[PDB]
Amino acid sequence: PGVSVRDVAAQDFINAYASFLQRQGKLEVPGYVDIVKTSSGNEMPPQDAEGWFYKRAASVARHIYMRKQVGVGKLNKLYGGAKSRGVRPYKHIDASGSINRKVLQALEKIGIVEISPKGGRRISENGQRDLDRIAAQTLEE
Amino acid sequence: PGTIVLYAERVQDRGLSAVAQAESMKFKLLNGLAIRRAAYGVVRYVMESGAKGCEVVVSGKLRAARAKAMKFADGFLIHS
Amino acid sequence: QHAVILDQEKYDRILKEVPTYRYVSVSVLVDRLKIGGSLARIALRHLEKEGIIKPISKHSKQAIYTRAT
Amino acid sequence: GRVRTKTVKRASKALIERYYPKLTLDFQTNKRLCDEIATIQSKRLRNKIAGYTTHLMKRIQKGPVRG
Amino acid sequence: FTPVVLATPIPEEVQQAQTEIKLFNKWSFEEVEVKDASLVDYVQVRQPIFVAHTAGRYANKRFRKAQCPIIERLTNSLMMNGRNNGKKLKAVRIIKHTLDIINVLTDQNPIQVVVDAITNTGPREDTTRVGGGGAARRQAVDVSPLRRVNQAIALLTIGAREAAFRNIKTIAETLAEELINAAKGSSTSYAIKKKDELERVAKSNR
Amino acid sequence: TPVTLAKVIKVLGRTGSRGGVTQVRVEFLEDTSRTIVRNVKGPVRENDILVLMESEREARRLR
Amino acid sequence: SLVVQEQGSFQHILRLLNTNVDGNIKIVYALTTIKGVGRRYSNLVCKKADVDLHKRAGELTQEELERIVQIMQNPTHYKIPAWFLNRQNDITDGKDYHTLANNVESKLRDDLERLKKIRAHRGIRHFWGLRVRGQHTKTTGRRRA
Amino acid sequence: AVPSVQTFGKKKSATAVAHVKAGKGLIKVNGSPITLVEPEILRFKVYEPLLLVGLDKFSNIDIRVRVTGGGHVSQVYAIRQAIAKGLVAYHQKYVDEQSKNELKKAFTSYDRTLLIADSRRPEPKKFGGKGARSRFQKSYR
Amino acid sequence: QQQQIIKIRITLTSTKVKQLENVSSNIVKNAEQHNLVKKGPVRLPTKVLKISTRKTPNGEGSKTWETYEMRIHKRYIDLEAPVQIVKRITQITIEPGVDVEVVVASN
RNA sequence: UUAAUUGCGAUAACGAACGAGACCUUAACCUACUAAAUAGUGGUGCUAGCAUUUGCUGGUUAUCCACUUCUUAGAGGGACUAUCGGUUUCAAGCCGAUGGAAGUUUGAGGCAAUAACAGGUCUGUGAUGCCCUUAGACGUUCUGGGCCGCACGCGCGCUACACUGACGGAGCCAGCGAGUCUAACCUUGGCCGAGAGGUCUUGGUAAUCUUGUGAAACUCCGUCGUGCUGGGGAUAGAGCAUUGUAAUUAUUGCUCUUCAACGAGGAAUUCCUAGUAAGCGCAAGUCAUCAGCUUGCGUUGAUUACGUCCCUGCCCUUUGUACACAC
Ligand SMILES: [Mg+2]
Ligand SMILES: [Mg+2]
Ligand SMILES: [Mg+2]
Ligand SMILES: [Mg+2]
Ligand SMILES: [Mg+2]
Ligand SMILES: [Mg+2]
Ligand SMILES: [Mg+2]
Ligand SMILES: [Mg+2]
Ligand SMILES: [Mg+2]
Ligand SMILES: [Mg+2]
Ligand SMILES: [Mg+2]
Ligand SMILES: [Mg+2]
Ligand SMILES: [Mg+2]
Ligand SMILES: [Mg+2]
Repeated sequence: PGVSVRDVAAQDFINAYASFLQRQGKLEVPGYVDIVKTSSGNEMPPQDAEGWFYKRAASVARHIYMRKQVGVGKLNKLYGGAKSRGVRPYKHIDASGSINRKVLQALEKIGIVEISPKGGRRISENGQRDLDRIAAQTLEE
Repeated sequence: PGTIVLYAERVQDRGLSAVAQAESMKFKLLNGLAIRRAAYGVVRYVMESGAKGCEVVVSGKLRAARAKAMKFADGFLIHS
Repeated sequence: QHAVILDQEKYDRILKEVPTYRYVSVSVLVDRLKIGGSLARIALRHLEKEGIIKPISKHSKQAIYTRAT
Repeated sequence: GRVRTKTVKRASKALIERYYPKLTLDFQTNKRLCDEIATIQSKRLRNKIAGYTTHLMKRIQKGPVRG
Repeated sequence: FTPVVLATPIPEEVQQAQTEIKLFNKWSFEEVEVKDASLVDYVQVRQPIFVAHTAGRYANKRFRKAQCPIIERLTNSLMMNGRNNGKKLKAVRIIKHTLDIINVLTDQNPIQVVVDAITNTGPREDTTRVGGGGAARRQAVDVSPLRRVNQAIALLTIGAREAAFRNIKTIAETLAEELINAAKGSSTSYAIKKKDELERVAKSNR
Repeated sequence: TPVTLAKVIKVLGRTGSRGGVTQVRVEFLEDTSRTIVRNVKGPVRENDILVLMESEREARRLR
Repeated sequence: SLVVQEQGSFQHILRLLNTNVDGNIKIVYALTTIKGVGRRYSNLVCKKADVDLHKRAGELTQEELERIVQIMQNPTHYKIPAWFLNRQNDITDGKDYHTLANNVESKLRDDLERLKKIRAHRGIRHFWGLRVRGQHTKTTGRRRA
Repeated sequence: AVPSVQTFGKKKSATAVAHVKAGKGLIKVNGSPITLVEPEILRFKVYEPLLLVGLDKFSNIDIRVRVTGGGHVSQVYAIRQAIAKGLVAYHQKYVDEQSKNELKKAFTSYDRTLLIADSRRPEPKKFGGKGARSRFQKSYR
Repeated sequence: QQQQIIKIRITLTSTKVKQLENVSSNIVKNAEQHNLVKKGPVRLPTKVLKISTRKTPNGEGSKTWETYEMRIHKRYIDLEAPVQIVKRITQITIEPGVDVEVVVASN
């Protein structure tokens, strides 16, 4: 009967948690959404102009839940991709630090992640309220 | 001072040392001994010291403007 | 050269021609009709909504549909 | 690609010459007995010598081998 | 046939596969007999695979690739033209879609359809240059069953690739109508046209 | 067009300027004891069944 | 995550900043035919105008299109952060402008003779028709410019 | 304590370690159910050891697998080899020998890789080319 | 001073594995007949120092490369021994080519 | 017959040496040995957070016990083409099947004979003969410039011509490395900034910390929809930064804008046979800064042939020679 965020596929968990955050309406979206690219290696802003921050927040919350400690630099590398350098070959580029830092601060303000004494951010007790309840509801539907 | 100390010890089986033989070959050539005479001397001294084989190559110009090489070998020598 | 905007004539043609298609996909709707790929993706979802087309494989980059039942 | 050099062939030839009764048709005991009747500087060379000795013993079981 | 319950729930559709190994989960390797003799034992069925990805060693020996399942040989010939080298996951997805599209058409088994296409489009007589250079001749020869299977897959996939290039039709479908047309025998397929050309040159150069 | 089916008994050797052909001896599956020698282009071995557009033609490129 | 239908109240090619903007192209990419308007700029302008991003540019009303033009012409007035513009810190007045269709050619021309009348090296290279960003001219650019 | 075996499976650089103890049907990979293994199109590669012998003989077993190294394809092959070898090793130690032989024959009938690691290793690159065999392009003029 | 635990770690580094394993054997043996509680010699992964160079002093020729290697072998042993006697036995007989580092812990 | 002057044989030769092989290094196997808080695992002294009632996990090794499967590396073992069959002058060997971690010299390399080339290097050398110069210097240093200069001809390459795709979001996995107190090297984390970057601390002289180098290709869900198009990204403008004494002839990075050729390439031509080709990135060298280069490394992983002497080249035998500065 016990369900954690490991019995649920990644994509359909992030979709459902991002939808939960959107209808909950306390994620504190910074405001410079709709202009930023999420990476200097990108060249277009997210196509889901209104929900991409919530996807990113749910993805980061799940990532913290699976791991022990994650900082912004870890998230920047994780969400970084290849950059088309034009006439030059491709190369890995880290994602936007400010977006990842503000996502983490938002989840702190909501209570999903914590100060993590030996590093960056760590999953919270309420963090594993919400992620587990979401995982249960996604599995039983 | 004192943290470094220098000792010397004698090279047992001198005739089996390539560096020693090359230095003696150099000195005899510098003094003026004929290339063949010095080279054969090193060859048979190394043979007399119990070596399995010896080989002495001398390359350069030898009383001629053109430069050539000459080998002096004796015994058993492997390569690979 | 292709219909990116749906009008009543093409919509009625879609409702009459997509039925009696053994195989329906984006490319079939773009070719056999004259709608564009974006309209075809909207149409495939929409025709699934009432069910005049049945889904077989659901994949990005390839949808496979067939006649209902 | 598996032609044996004269060093293997000669060693196996001599081994059969002076140790035929001690030898068998089994490579495992043939290499275990090459360890004691011969001094070979390599395990791989010993395996080859015992393998060609076993091969020549198998040939010897059906008519003599020339030489 | 009977549900067995494990702590990790194994779905019903993957639990059905105990009784019979199919392709991805649908196509049975039974009733896929090669009608065209001389291609049996060079078109490999009768050992079912769940998926066309088996990282097998079929290159060490000469005829070892004859034992590779014919769907996997189709996938390997797909992941081709440079930008697709490697990318077997992509080619396995194309083949899964291709077989679905074949069964949506032509309700008969898509494994059977691809086998028919292989049999139908392998040239039975070809030519070879004799003489050192252009000032030479072309002499006709017969084609081994392995080369017939090889060249059949080559012609089918090359035609599907060229059809899919620069048009709305995806690679899975262009391969599906290429296989269906080659299976029937239509001369509107690339592979049938090329095979007919090869045999025609061979008979003209006997 | 009535093509014929034969089975390879022996692989004679490799002919052609560049060696790309293989000479084989084949026997007829239908109306057996009918044995001929053919030239084959692809990889071939014994027991291979090979389909001949015409039967009456002996292989001429040998050695 | 949703998909919705649409209705055909449509207009074909429409004038916009003395530029023929083709209908049947989604609005963000239709506006890119105007010089000075790129994909980033068009997407942000549409988001600022609250224009739906999936309207095909022939199904926008006149008031939406004039709102779009109003934003493209005065981006700073609608919170476009000025690191997003054609001409930041303009050389002759210091204000941040985003150049549009015909002004793009014009003020490129101004950048040209300004360097050419001070006889700067970049202006001289432009006058001779050579590369201006330090490329090697031994083996490339041999079929044009 | 509880009967248990610990086996491993190895593709090129991927190693899956499988702990197989007495249980009631757990089959977990990196803490997640076997049903969630990626890439999705290779799911039946890790189903094969389960389906080739029947699911009735995973009914009293807990299998937990951890895979590291290699890539997304190799990790799947290491996982399926670990599960197959773990089932055989568990039956070797705690079930009778006939059962171990029949499992071993069933696995080997389908794929030798299920129990024997593929021995193909990368060939070291050589100077004068981009690969082990390929050379730089020469021009002669 | 009198039969006191020291929490010592002896780290052995070298490029010559034979003599490195002789010194390791000597340490383990001297712990053995002196009845120590010791953590066996832990062998750290070998470090391969690679230097890749062109063979030609000039630039002419086929582009042939050399990869010179230096192999560094590292071991360490943990002992709990009285300081005086092990200091006397381990300060002496330091074989050449092996660098010995002896460090005290407060764990 | 072999990869081999590797062998079996033939035999006015017999028995030998070098080279080849052996050897060495590396890759693959070891639930068998030795051990590990700088590797990992299971219990739990001690807990602890859950959803639940055991599934997922966070923590301490005189804030525990145990162990070595996975990792590491010492000592060893293991393959010898084994067994069986076929074939061969029934020999050397070759072929198939079985077994096996492994059966292409097990894979790849390191070393590697004799005789030479007027091959390259005096611009690596405090290697060096001879010649030249040596104070208005051809020594050395400083400032500036050039080495990059552009009607054009050729070679190695990068990026592409798109839907087997681009783009957006999500999933998300390597191996080889390197790294500072013998001074600022590798940098986690926090904060700020769209970004590049900045800033305050941290750990690491390193199986410890960067670093699980969360790499890219790839996977999935979407947007686009055959349009030089949301392919391609040259050229160019404006601006923000970083390295450096110094960036103009733009060091490099970032942002917005400009948005060329290019629609698969002629005669010709290169590389390649299995974890190979190809695709994809990463580390290292260089390095203050700069890679579209090289050296390695892994990730994904084909098709085709296991051959011949047609082309090219090389070797051998017979032969002709007026060649031997050897066509
Ligand atoms: Mg297409
Ligand atoms: Mg030798
Ligand atoms: Mg050798
Ligand atoms: Mg072990
Ligand atoms: Mg010279
Ligand atoms: Mg230069
Ligand atoms: Mg790693
Ligand atoms: Mg364009
Ligand atoms: Mg583009
Ligand atoms: Mg831009
Ligand atoms: Mg420079
Ligand atoms: Mg260079
Ligand atoms: Mg050539
Ligand atoms: Mg004559």
